[PDB]
Amino acid sequence: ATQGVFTLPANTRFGVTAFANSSGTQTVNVLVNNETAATFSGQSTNNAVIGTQVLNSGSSGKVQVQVSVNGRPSDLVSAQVILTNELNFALVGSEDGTDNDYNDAVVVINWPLG
Amino acid sequence: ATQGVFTLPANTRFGVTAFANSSGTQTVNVLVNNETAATFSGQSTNNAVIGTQVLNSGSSGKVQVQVSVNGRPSDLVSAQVILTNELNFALVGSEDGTDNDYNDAVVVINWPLG
Amino acid sequence: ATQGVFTLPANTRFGVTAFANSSGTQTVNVLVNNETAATFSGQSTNNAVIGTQVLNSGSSGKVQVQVSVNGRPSDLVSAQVILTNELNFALVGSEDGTDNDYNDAVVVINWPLG
Amino acid sequence: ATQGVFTLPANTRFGVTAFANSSGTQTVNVLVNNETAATFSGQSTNNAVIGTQVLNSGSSGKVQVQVSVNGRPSDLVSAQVILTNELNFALVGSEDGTDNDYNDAVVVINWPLG
Ligand SMILES: C[C@@H]1O[C@@H](NC(=O)c2ccccc2)[C@@H](O)[C@H](O)[C@@H]1O
Ligand SMILES: C[C@@H]1O[C@@H](NC(=O)c2ccccc2)[C@@H](O)[C@H](O)[C@@H]1O
Ligand SMILES: C[C@@H]1O[C@@H](NC(=O)c2ccccc2)[C@@H](O)[C@H](O)[C@@H]1O
Ligand SMILES: C[C@@H]1O[C@@H](NC(=O)c2ccccc2)[C@@H](O)[C@H](O)[C@@H]1O
Ligand SMILES: [Ca+2]
Ligand SMILES: [Ca+2]
Ligand SMILES: [Ca+2]
Ligand SMILES: [Ca+2]
Ligand SMILES: [Ca+2]
Ligand SMILES: [Ca+2]
Ligand SMILES: [Ca+2]
Ligand SMILES: [Ca+2]
Repeated sequence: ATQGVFTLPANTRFGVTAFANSSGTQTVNVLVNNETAATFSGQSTNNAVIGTQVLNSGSSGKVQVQVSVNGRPSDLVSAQVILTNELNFALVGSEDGTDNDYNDAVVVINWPLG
Repeated sequence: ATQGVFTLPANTRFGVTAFANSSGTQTVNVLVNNETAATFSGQSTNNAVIGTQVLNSGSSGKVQVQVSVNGRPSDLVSAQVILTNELNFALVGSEDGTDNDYNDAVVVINWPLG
Repeated sequence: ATQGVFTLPANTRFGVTAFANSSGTQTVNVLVNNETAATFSGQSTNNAVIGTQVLNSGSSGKVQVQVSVNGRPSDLVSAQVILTNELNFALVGSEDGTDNDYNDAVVVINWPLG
Repeated sequence: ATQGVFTLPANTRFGVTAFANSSGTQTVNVLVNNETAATFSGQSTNNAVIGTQVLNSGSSGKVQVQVSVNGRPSDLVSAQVILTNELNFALVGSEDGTDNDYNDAVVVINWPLG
């Protein structure tokens, strides 16, 4: 099944934050309006926050997360959770290696903001 | 129901990150084994990270999040999600006011690391 | 926080199923736009499916689950999860007692159908 | 990423319930101890329950859901959710066709029971 693609409410501000847990340099691209809107890169085995940004989901609401290591796409796993019918998280893990920890790049999207 | 309490695997490193979306200064306490191990304080209405730390779950694995504003405990909402039977998130929202957006402090716990 | 209240897409068919895990007879009420649409009841310590029904979310999309035992309201816990940006579950547990297993009545709402 | 595989606590009873939403007759296999422990079969486009059973997760705790239609394996999507640090759901959707509704067989695993 397709992973790393989320339909947000249209025209909504959201937070996106990426963490790294791998020997390899992680590249995270976040797409809105089907165009890259934020990019984060870095190597950490200590859960570094390789970047955090506020973005706008735009007229379609479509947000896509892509992860690669030196151009090689990582395998993604994702889901969305809603708490008290109001607070939304879109969650992504990614695997760059063989161990299947799926924490090599972790991405968390949250909305609403403010 | 009790919210903001999670049983992690024992003696495991985990990441904890807090975001703020409120006029009020948020104070996040992270307890391991019923003692405060990390505290984050900050103010933002734009999802700013007010703290990030790597902790160890210790012999019990018991991790608790508490949030206060101006010494008043916030109401919490929480859940844990596991992706591909490997990647764990414990998610907390909190409400310091009347709008029930539950984003006033948002806390993301993730494991494993490395 | 409020629990057991879900906003579904409007005018959508959804499934609702209830399971029992208690010495007490559970009564599960499912409200659509604040009116009882389904009522299930039974007594099992072995996960009996005490009712299952297909309902329509109608114009508001508001679905609420309430549980009573001993004519006393049970305490609820809930969340919504979305898989592959398409498959939705609204999950409810309830506690009628003191052991806080929150499985005394379990309710699962799923959509889309067909 | 692997889907439909869950690590439960060892030697623990769990419920498994399967629903159908497809023209195709669904075959749901639940493996424990890497051996088939239960098989459900049926057809519905109205979310009918095609099977419900209580199984034991065994010494490993490894539970695996597989779905097939006329001997062709369906593509799975899954996740686990924990509410109030006590109530666990393992959720599976499956796709046997081209519309990617992932509801053709839906499987809900819940524990603990009793
Ligand atoms: C330190 C190590 O770094 C990566 N592993 C590798 O890059 C790797 C690639 C190929 C073969 C073996 C290891 C990660 O996938 C792994 O989870 C771990 O964080
Ligand atoms: C900016 C504003 O800040 C807080 N609101 C208050 O401090 C507040 C003040 C007065 C009355 C009610 C609430 C938050 O709870 C609210 O979600 C919003 O983020
Ligand atoms: C079998 C038992 O049934 C209820 N418990 C009681 O009825 C109860 C009886 C006596 C004292 C306290 C509670 C449940 O809350 C409990 O989770 C368990 O399923
Ligand atoms: C009624 C219909 O039944 C199946 N569809 C098919 O059997 C199908 C498979 C391949 C091509 C066309 C149809 C399902 O995948 C679909 O979601 C819908 O529930
Ligand atoms: Ca890895
Ligand atoms: Ca890793
Ligand atoms: Ca608020
Ligand atoms: Ca707020
Ligand atoms: Ca109970
Ligand atoms: Ca019980
Ligand atoms: Ca289908
Ligand atoms: Ca279908």
